Amino acid sequence: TVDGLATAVRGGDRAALPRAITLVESTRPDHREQAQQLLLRLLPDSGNAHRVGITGVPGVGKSTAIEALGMHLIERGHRVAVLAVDMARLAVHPNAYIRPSPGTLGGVTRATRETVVLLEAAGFDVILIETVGVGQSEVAVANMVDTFVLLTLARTGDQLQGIKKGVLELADIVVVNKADGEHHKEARLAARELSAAIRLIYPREALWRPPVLTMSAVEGRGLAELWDTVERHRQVLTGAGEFDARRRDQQVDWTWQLVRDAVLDRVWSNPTVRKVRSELERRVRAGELTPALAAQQILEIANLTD
Amino acid sequence: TVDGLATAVRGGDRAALPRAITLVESTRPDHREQAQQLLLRLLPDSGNAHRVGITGVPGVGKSTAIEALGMHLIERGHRVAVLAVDMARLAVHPNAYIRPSPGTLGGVTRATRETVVLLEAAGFDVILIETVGVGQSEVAVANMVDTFVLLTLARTGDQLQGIKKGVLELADIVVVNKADGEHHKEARLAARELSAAIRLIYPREALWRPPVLTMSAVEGRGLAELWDTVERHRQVLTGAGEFDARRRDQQVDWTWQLVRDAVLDRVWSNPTVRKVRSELERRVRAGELTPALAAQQILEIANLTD
Ligand SMILES: Nc1nc2c(ncn2[C@@H]2O[C@H](COP(=O)(O)OP(=O)(O)O)[C@@H](O)[C@H]2O)c(=O)[nH]1
Ligand SMILES: Nc1nc2c(ncn2[C@@H]2O[C@H](COP(=O)(O)OP(=O)(O)O)[C@@H](O)[C@H]2O)c(=O)[nH]1
Repeated sequence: TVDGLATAVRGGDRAALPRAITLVESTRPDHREQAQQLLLRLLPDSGNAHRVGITGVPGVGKSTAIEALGMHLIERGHRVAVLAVDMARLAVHPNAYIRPSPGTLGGVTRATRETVVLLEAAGFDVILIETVGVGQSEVAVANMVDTFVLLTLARTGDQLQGIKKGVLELADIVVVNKADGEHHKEARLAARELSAAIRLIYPREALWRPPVLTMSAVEGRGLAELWDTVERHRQVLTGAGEFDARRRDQQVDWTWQLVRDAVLDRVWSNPTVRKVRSELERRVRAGELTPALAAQQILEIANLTD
Repeated sequence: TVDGLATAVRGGDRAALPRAITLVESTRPDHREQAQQLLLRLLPDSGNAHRVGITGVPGVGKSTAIEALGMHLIERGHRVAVLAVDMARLAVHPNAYIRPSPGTLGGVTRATRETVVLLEAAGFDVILIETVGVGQSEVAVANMVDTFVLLTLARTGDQLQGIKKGVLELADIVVVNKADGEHHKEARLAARELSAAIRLIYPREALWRPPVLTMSAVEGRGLAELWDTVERHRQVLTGAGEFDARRRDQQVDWTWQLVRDAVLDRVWSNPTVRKVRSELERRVRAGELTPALAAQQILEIANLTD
């Protein structure tokens, strides 16, 4: 039973956890309902953790950094979980848990958010959530974590190559990675350039202006200082009452997103609407039909076949 | 009749236009339906214009710049309309039309977008759309124009004071205003700093990297060069086939936004949902209820009272 599973999860049973996550990842209407009851039971045991999101372009070094950070943390007495929303030395360790990405963005987002509750209830005190680069995936992850970390390249004038614009402003901390080999001095200059842009984007910020750090994830340099900064972010926000405020706001926002997706899905997933979408859009693109009149036809058609 | 009004608008009757806009601004269900028929008739006569959005903080100088730009353009044979989404020398002129902002953002957005169609049909070839600073108002205006212009302050390290973060990335052109009095050299340095950040945000952009210009709207300096740059934006995008692409994409996006707002409004505007919102949100904030379970209760309650 749900009541049994909850007891085994919070008591720390290593076999219960993956079964609980499996229940949460299921989109069968029977499973969703018990999942919701299980999460209700475990919600009071959650929240005692720091949730950190980590993003950056393919090949910037996210997996290398996460592995090195995960070991740094395990050696300091933390229990560390890694999730991906789309590391062999780490996976070995009993105080780590690593899980691959679970359909749509809404769906992977929901499954990830619910899995966080389970991990925290199971005693994990650090949750690292990696993007797979792009969807609206960066925003989704930023909205479920306490501290969002952007990794960039350590090259003057080229740090943000390949990043979706607007992602810089999501970051609580920015890191220039691969500050090694022929790019030690270059990395400092590249960090100073990003710092200059961050001062322009946050010119009179008084609580937290995102720091720009350098790192060599492959040589294991800069991970400790990155975590020191993640802790300082939490301390600063907590002293201002904003750490809890951010979480409460994210939960209310997610509630309304669930309401939105439920009501919009009826229209979007409607086979007949899917059939006529192309032609209705073509008519709009060609100025043969107004957006308002095309919207009305979409709604009428959904309603006739719902 | 709608058929009569359309003939008078496209034939250039100055009395028909404000009546047509009045019909469009009405949210009475009878008016909305004729408005839609009128827009359908005039849609083929629209599109022959450059739509420019203009944003920046209160007091940066938007109204001063728009007045000076509007006169620059009128003197060059254009017919210029000014709309606001929330100038005495300009209002005097027969080849200008100025209209104050029309409920919600969705509502003002819809009325503004429809009014654009009417103005273009009436022979206006430049449409300037001013924000009133913030809502999600900047995004709304950027999504209905061809060229989005951000005005900022001409002070080194303080150009973006008061701007919602993420707004910089909406801009097709950035202008440092008030490059006058004691800030002539400072303005050049402030422009160079923004240019440096723009290079970092757009490091390998090949089609259009947003230029940063200086201006003194109050002394009438820099308006001509601002318009020269707006024309160059259109020429560059047109040569790449992106000018028409942007418009078609905005229209399809607006269509789906209308569908979204129709379906979400049923829930949001429901009196009973409004009544229980506070307590449901409090329960979510306190960890007494899951987002998914709160969403379900919101949907059930809407459905019971719909
Ligand atoms: N020079 C250098 N290479 C790195 C660093 N971190 C990762 N790499 C290399 O970059 C490649 C991609 O790294 P990976 O961690 O898989 O990047 P990911 O795609 O972001 O997860 C691999 O060859 C890594 O060895 C670093 O700090 N310096
Ligand atoms: N020094 C200087 N003042 C300006 C300039 N443009 C506008 N102003 C002044 O700034 C104040 C606000 O200008 P206004 O155009 O109303 O700004 P708005 O709120 O953005 O529409 C007024 O006192 C203007 O005279 C400029 O280029 N230089």
